[PDB]
Amino acid sequence: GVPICGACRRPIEGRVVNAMGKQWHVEHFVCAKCEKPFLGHRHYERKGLAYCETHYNQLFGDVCFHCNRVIEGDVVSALNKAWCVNCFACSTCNTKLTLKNKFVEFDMKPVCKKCYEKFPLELKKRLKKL
Amino acid sequence: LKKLVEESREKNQPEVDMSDRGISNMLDVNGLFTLSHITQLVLSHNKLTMVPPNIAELKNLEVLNFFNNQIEELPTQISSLQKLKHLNLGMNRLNTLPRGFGSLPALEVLDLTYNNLSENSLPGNFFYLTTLRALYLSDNDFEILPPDIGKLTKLQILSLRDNDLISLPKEIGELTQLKELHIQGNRLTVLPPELGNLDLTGQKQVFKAENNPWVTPIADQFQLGVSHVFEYIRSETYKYLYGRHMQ
Ligand SMILES: [Zn+2]
Ligand SMILES: [Zn+2]
Ligand SMILES: [Zn+2]
Ligand SMILES: [Zn+2]
Repeated sequence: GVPICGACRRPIEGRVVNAMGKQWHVEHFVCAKCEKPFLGHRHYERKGLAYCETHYNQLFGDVCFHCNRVIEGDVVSALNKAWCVNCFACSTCNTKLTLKNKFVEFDMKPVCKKCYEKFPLELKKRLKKL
Repeated sequence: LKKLVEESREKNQPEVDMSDRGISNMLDVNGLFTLSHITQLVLSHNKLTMVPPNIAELKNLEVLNFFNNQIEELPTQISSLQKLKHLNLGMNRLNTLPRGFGSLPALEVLDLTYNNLSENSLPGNFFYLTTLRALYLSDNDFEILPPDIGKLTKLQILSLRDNDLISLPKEIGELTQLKELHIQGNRLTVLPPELGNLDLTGQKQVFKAENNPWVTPIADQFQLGVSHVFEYIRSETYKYLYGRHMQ
């Protein structure tokens, strides 16, 4: 027989939305955050739920460790964290960095080579053994 | 130094970098405290022993970095910075923080690594800093972490590496946002079961706990992996043994 909607469990006689392994009425297939129907617009999926682009990025987009905002544009990934390209910088002198720089990991923060050299010897000796 | 101040006011540069310039006194930096427009000030790797109350005049500061000086105390005015989000006091000589330090309304990252702080160093209102998402207390002298640590509900990162902790407060279990817990190099023997309310087994998460005199079953579970550790401290067996270990 004809498809049945996944949200209201009723037969779909007219136009059918095919998404996430289910069939939907156009009005009943909506974003999980805001209750707004996609109406043809691209949807984004996450854990069996559909979201609009703006709310998808807000809930699941990478957040910058420095400016604490959802990153727009390219992401710098390092040390289990993420930075905006223009935010990535040394944690001890704030000089901007790229992944092409030789920085060290210090309590899971990036520290530039020049800064690390200035650390106390007793600390550097302990960090090597760790 | 008189050219990094003049050019910052002429071209309206919000970021001032005076790292490693042999500065022994901020009041000696000509015109520094007239730059009310700046949002970032870096004074790391200098020779500062103090911070003057004039710091309050830089009212738009969002980033303030004093890493690796010899600062021994801070003025109360440090907490009047309404826009301050990042404060690096790492590698100094602090054994106290000033009255009302916890009044900073927007502070997100606080770095106190490598000083001489203990629980007694913290002002009564320290844990009013509820906007904090990262707190670094590595290389200090904490024996006890106050239970009010639980008031810091947005905390994602907590480092207590290389302190003198004999115990972890169960209130750490209330930190539902926590992603990183660094507790290497203390004097911990057991973990509170309430820590199991947290899950730090994720790929993006960190749980570092080496170099503690853990009781044998906990040390054994570490050798198997973080998943095993958290499974264990959630178990009825651990709860039974923990209750008897305390009494
Ligand atoms: Zn329907
Ligand atoms: Zn939406
Ligand atoms: Zn950013
Ligand atoms: Zn650096």
